[PDB]
Amino acid sequence: EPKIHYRKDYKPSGFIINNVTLNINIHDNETIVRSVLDMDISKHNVGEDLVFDGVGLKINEISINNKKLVEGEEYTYDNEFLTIFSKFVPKSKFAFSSEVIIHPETNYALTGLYKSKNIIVSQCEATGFRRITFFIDRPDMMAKYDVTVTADKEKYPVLLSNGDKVNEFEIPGGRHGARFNDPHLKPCYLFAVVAGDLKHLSATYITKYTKKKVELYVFSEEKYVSKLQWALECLKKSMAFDEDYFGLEYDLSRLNLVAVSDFNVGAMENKGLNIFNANSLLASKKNSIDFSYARILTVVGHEYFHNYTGNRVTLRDWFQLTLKEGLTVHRENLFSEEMTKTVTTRLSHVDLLRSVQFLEDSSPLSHPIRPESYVSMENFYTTTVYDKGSEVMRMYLTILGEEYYKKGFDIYIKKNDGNTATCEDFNYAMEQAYKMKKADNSANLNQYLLWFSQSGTPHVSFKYNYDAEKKQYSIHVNQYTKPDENQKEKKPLFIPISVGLINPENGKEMISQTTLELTKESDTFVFNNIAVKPIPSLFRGFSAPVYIEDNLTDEERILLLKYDSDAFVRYNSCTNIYMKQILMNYNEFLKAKNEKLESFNLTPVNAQFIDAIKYLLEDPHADAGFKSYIVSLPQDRYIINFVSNLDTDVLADTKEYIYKQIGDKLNDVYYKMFKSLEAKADDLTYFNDESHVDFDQMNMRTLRNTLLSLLSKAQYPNILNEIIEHSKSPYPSNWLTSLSVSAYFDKYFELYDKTYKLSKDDELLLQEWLKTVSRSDRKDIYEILKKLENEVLKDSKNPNDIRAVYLPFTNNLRRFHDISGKGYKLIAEVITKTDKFNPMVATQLCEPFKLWNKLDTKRQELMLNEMNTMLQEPNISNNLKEYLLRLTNKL
Ligand SMILES: [NH3+][C@H]1CCc2cccc(-c3ccccc3)c2CC1(O)O
Ligand code: NA
Ligand code: NA
Ligand SMILES: [Zn+2]
Repeated sequence: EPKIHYRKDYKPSGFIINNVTLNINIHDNETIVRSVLDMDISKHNVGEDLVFDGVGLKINEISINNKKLVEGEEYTYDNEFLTIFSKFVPKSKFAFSSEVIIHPETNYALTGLYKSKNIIVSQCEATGFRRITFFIDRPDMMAKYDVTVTADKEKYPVLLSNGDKVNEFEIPGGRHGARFNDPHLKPCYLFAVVAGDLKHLSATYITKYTKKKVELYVFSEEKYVSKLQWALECLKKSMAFDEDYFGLEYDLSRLNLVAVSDFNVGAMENKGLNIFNANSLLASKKNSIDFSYARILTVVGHEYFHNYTGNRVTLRDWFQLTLKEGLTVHRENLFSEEMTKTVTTRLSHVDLLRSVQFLEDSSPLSHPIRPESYVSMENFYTTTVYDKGSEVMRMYLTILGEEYYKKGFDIYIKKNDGNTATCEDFNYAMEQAYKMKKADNSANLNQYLLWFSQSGTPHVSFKYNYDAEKKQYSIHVNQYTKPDENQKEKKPLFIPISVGLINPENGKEMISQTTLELTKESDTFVFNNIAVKPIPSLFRGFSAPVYIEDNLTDEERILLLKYDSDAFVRYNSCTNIYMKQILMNYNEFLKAKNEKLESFNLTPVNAQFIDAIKYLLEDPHADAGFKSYIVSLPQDRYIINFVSNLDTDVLADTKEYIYKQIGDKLNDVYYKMFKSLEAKADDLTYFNDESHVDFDQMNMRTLRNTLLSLLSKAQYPNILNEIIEHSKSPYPSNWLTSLSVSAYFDKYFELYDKTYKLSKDDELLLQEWLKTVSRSDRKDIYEILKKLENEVLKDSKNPNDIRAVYLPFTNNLRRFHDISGKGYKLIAEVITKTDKFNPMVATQLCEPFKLWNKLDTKRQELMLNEMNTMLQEPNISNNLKEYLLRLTNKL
């Protein structure tokens, strides 16, 4: 083979597009798109043919400077590229015009212009604008847009495109139109249009410094207008945060957010017209689970922060994607951490990175955050680009500190405003701030660029020495990145290591927290006036995206878990104790399986560790959010990073043993806490207020729901009574948990029907119910999936429905990885079926295959057979074919 684009090959276009004037005329069975491109010849032109991207368009006519061009003689069109022969391309400013027909009403791939229920909506990132009209569809082609939309007024009373609405007009035959002018130069991936019978809430915002009045609108279909308020509040918070932290003010008189039901991704930052998966915009406390609130906060914030990091400064080319995505995720993380004031925001992000992203980075799909090549750029909207990218963007803040970070960021945003940029431009701006901080104009960040170009997760390991006579402590540090298919030689990175030192006798800090800068393969950091042997607190806040090998004893880790100040180090110390136990018991079960032993031993869980868990849980003044992290074992996708040829049944046995060891000691504690937390966790303050969320209270419910799961799996005496009462709670997080945990009881199908009836009248709540069933720990899960298919999912093409039914189930370690391969077969069937109408979502459904080469060799073969069968399917999409060829080491 397919067509591969390479980062090194970037060259500017020989053409310029200065203005785009669109007329989009929507009818029931066709949409007519007329477009005039005011174009010119660039200084790079060498007399080449004029080639436009245009995919699946039906040409009515195309013209240059008022004369229609003729197919064969002056142009060719192959359904992908329109080529105008150079002998017919003007040598100076010219107008290119075209009229094409498209069909949003049958566009089930949700790229370009499409119909979502009764809403017409676009999605153009990355390369979708070419599915609407002809363009040089790449992000360095920046232009100004004048867009007119017309439609039946009864069906489509609300018409939106980017920018100021400059005219509204009636049209004979029951139609109407609206015209928009977007004064900000933009690439075409930021174009959007919406038409629908939309309802809204609105507010007026006044910017902090320029005192500009901004009208804020949030839109949904009529049925769900009551679910729009939290999004509007989140938008106001986002605007204030960008003003307060970054000095950045919104730059149009109006900002619209729109929820649609059918959306391939979370949302999209189209200028002045952000469009969202409804599941990331709409919520209400009676019809959404708790996690919806942080999700909406994240996604609204993310899309708002793109207004500068992506829109006002955009991308030279798609290889720079992390420049807007890593940076915008980092901005949203700062925002969400400040808004929630919990440990959950940061720890949740780290947990996702160290599971999903670390898995990706050790898989055949491993790439640097700035990739070197692609076929379908939609396959590179990855956790690597977004989440490792965000950690790389966060490390600049750790290295520079807040003052100089803000200085460097403002250099970047000012210098590149209204223009494209590259990752090097960001590093240059940060380097200017670095020279200031170090008071050294010879200092540079050249080594830092390796975070953009080098793939793989570094491993950072430690050795310690304490001289009690000298009161001198040394931390010897080593870094190593495993060679991979991107680099045979790996180089040392600039790794910032935020550290403290804890006195094990009293739990107190012994030094001012300090950031060590490891730039060599190894280094020794010495500390004087250390009065007693400390326990080091390493990588506070998770200060670099690495595998941490602390070389601490479990006794030392327990002391950090109890007494350290840093939430991440406490949680990581607990994680490391669990991992040591998991690897040991896994090996014991594995040997017993392989050697067909009739009897054998298992290493018990450390009793002092269990005591420490009890100590933390029983502390009435300790944080409920943190507590939920310590009672759960690490995620399977984290564990797999530390085991080769992983047998998933052996791992399931391992985790069950460990959980039962701890529960045998702590179940009475868990039950007492589950009961004692009820009053505050389930208090109804703010239940009618969609402008305020108590994130601490939410973490109390999370803790209760985590404990209830543990007690239910343990068959704690009479816990079904608590489950049934829990099913009567007003909070969906609780009553959906009651379904999950009832899987271990004969009441499961009673609660299945009860909660279905509570969910079925709200589209998003029903999707949450589907996820709850899909992830239920049921021995009959395969028959339950068939029931969902036949009774609820049916023929839906809504990505939220399909993903809800199948993805949670793929994380069922015992069932999805059944040694028959039946789970691999089931999901591959869904992938192949979905690829015939939505290649992006089909490729998303491939997620469970990413770890194929980490499993035992029998499961490797079963997964490879299904992947190779998918690759043989006629008319497989480029998206899915690229993904599977790369994943199977063919590309
Ligand atoms: N520019 C777009 C591209 C699409 C895309 C793809 C994958 C993930 C995400 C996303 C990340 C965090 C929160 C919400 C959505 C997005 C949204 C986006 O805005 O980055
Ligand atoms: Na439907
Ligand atoms: Na639907
Ligand atoms: Zn983004």
